[PDB]
Amino acid sequence: IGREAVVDLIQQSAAKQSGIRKGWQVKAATWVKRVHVDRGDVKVGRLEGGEFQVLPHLRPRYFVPADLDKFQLKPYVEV
Amino acid sequence: EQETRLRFVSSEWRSGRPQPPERRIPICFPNITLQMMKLTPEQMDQVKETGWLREVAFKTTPDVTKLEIAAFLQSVYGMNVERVSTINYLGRRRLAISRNGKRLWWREDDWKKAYVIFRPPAGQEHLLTRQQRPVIEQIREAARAPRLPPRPYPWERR
Amino acid sequence: DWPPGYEALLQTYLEQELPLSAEEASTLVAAAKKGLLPGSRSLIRTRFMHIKDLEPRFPGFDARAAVLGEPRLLRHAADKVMRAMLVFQDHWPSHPVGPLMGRIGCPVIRDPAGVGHRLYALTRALKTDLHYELDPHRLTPESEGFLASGVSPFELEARVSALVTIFGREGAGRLLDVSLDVLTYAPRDLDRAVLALREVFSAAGDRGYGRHSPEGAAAAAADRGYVTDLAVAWPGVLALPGRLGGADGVARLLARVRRAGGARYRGAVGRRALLSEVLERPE
Amino acid sequence: DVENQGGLACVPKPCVSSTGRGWKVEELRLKSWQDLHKLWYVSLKERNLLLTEMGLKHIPKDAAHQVMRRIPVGAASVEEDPHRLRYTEVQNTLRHIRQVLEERAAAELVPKLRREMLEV
Amino acid sequence: TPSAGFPFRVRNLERIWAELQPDADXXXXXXXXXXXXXXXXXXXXXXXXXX
Amino acid sequence: GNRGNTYQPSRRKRVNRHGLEKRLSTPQGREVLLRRLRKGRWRITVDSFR
RNA sequence: GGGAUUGCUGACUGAUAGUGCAAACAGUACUGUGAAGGAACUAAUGAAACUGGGCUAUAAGUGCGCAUUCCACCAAUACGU
RNA sequence: ACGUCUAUUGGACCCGAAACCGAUCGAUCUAGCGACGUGCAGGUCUGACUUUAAUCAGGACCGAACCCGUGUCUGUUGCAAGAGACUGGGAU
Ligand SMILES: [Mg+2]
Ligand SMILES: [Mg+2]
Ligand SMILES: [Mg+2]
Ligand SMILES: [Mg+2]
Ligand SMILES: [Mg+2]
Ligand SMILES: [Mg+2]
Ligand SMILES: [Mg+2]
Ligand SMILES: [Mg+2]
Ligand SMILES: [Mg+2]
Ligand SMILES: [Mg+2]
Ligand SMILES: [Mg+2]
Ligand SMILES: [Mg+2]
Repeated sequence: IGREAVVDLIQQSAAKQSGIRKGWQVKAATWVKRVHVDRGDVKVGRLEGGEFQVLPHLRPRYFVPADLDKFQLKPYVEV
Repeated sequence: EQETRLRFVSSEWRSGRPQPPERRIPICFPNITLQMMKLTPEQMDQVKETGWLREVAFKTTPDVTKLEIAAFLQSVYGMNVERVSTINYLGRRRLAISRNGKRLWWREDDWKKAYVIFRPPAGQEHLLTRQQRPVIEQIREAARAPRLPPRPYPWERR
Repeated sequence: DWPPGYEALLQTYLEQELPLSAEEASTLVAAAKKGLLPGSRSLIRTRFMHIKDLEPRFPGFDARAAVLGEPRLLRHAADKVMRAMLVFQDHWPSHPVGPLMGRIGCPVIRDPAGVGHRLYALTRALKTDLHYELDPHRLTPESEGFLASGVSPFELEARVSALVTIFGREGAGRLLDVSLDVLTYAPRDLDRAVLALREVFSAAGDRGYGRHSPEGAAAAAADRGYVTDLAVAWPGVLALPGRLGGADGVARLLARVRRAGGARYRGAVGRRALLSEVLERPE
Repeated sequence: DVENQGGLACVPKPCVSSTGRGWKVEELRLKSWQDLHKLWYVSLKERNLLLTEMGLKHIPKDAAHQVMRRIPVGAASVEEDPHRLRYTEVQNTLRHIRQVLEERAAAELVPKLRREMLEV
Repeated sequence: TPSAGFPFRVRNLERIWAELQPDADXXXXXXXXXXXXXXXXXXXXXXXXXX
Repeated sequence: GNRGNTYQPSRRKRVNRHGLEKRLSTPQGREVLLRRLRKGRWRITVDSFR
């Protein structure tokens, strides 16, 4: 009867009929061109005077290893 | 298996404005996917030697950022990225008619297309590699040119 | 965005580079590094040496006292500081900018019409009052108000007229002998705070404004005297609405619960600043 | 360096670079965090190469996209393309590396695991 | 081996952001990865002010 | 006056009337959603998507 | 009373029947603003209506797959293979 | 007791109302209200203010954009489950 319980049952019902977006989901997929849906991005800042300011600690940093060249493990193991 | 949840337009309207995180960690084990599209064969020969192009277009997932694509290319592939331009695309609709005629309709997963403009690596900048004619003569020739024909119809024979 | 442990590295780097004692160096490293100053080493050194090279060019300018008295001088370029005090000095041929750049960091940005005209209008606005000189040396770095870009000289004229209207000009002159930060308040907000103080600290009757206007007017004048004496004793009592207009009584009872009633406390609070701890407890 | 995703560069010549299999979880449990970090980066770059290479050809992946493209099950000579088989092995390797990392994160005792679940 | 990996908050070695990862818990970051987060926007302004 | 065109489309009004949140805002809307679930409808509300 | 496994259970039904659905995706397509309503479609065989032309004018065998009971190993108490 | 035929209670040989009682969904059509915003070509008359002057009023008049639908004709499984043409009414 609670609000969260109804939403959880809706999501469990939507767990079935999932995968590559068949049926009604083909039309419902076009809601992203109709109501400005925000995608799964991480926000890097905030507007103060309408000019966006990217906070430098929220800029993306990738900890790549020192050398991936002549490293002795490949993505494939011999049979 | 846990997968993509349904979202609701009223829910994103009500619980709106995602906030920036308080801390950002350097990303060990990143989950980010890029792929090129088709290149012209002369561009493919341009990549085969010296490994460079001024403009390369990529397919990504729509949860990425221009900063993330620029940082990933600079960090992993050693490139110099000047600017990124991102386009959000819908999936293609697919039709796969069944044993009884049903018109089974699919939709590909939504993708983001990035246009990445590159920069010459170090000292190699000569490979930008490009008489006159008056623009008054250009416009006057393009005004006396024959018009484009109207588009034929798919049943029409010409 | 700071690298973890950069605070110790910056404190050590300031000692290893330009001469500065560790306590004021820690003030630059910690207190004035929430913003207000760039955190980069090899950039504070360049500006500090460049501002150290401006002490001969200006007669009363000491770099160390100026950078500690107001630490936002180093977030601007040293050439801009040189031009800013030069142009402000031409708009104020009087006490030199060197003793004044260490108290006011406002003329780094809006010097030309701003600091000179506001200072001239404030000196004339207090000279047309009962003999107030208003030399600029007494100004504190919290006096960004009444000098910031956006207050008109007419607004200062209205502010001093309202200050000598809300307080009596003998009381306003005694109030302005200490802590000129009362000029920062707008006249409507200053009127609101003084009326709320007169309501809560009403010595005439109850917490309500007792003795409404022969002897009722005498009690009302005594209430105006008591609030102006508290303002002379402490300028921070004018900052009551930051807590609330109705929490002035709450802070007064937080002081009241210990021993006795109101009349003993009107004598006690006028003799010692017991309200500062109560306001800090409310914050 | 765009040659890395630009092509296999061994496929235009008629030779096969990878003739092997994908990593398994029991072998991946024996590798250290640094070795798993380097293998993860090498495997993601291999994933970008294989996705680009099967994007130049018009061949599906995942065996669920094949139903969408109306391509028959098994008897199509498309599941037998080398790039698709390598792509499935690379996805298995990345999934198994993720599974090993959460197993090691769940195998801890103090607040170090709250930091171990922040880099995975 | 689990013999190493113990809580080592001070294994920094003090390199601009190669100490950030082992402070958040790391052998060697690539120079290209640190080149991606540009460290020369303030350096050019410092050099121009010095000259 | 010709009839038949009572449906004037608007995304704001459609989501604000028959969306998830107005259904969840009231108890009887929540039993409407519950019997939509018990019937087995693939689309729970007019604004659901993924 | 209710929710899932099993039925050497059925003088129950056998695709206009039996659940609304035996099906690649049935509470689907589709209808309606909405609550809500809500189909058809198995594999062979190929009746009639209908429309053109013509005319008239030996209740058995043999193979496989299991189930029952014998046997010999059994957890040794229902059979375990 | 079985078999058959009647009878009673059940929906009780089948199909068919207008109904009544509850509690879901609907002001995206339409009626009223409320908040914010926008529009009213060209002229005509009357009253007022100021005039070295680039202002206002009238449920004013004629008349486009716009709103409505008086009369006639066409149409009547129509272009349209209420439309078209020409005349019309309002248009600060
Ligand atoms: Mg854009
Ligand atoms: Mg009309
Ligand atoms: Mg309709
Ligand atoms: Mg049936
Ligand atoms: Mg049938
Ligand atoms: Mg039936
Ligand atoms: Mg059949
Ligand atoms: Mg026949
Ligand atoms: Mg009988
Ligand atoms: Mg309603
Ligand atoms: Mg008209
Ligand atoms: Mg008329």
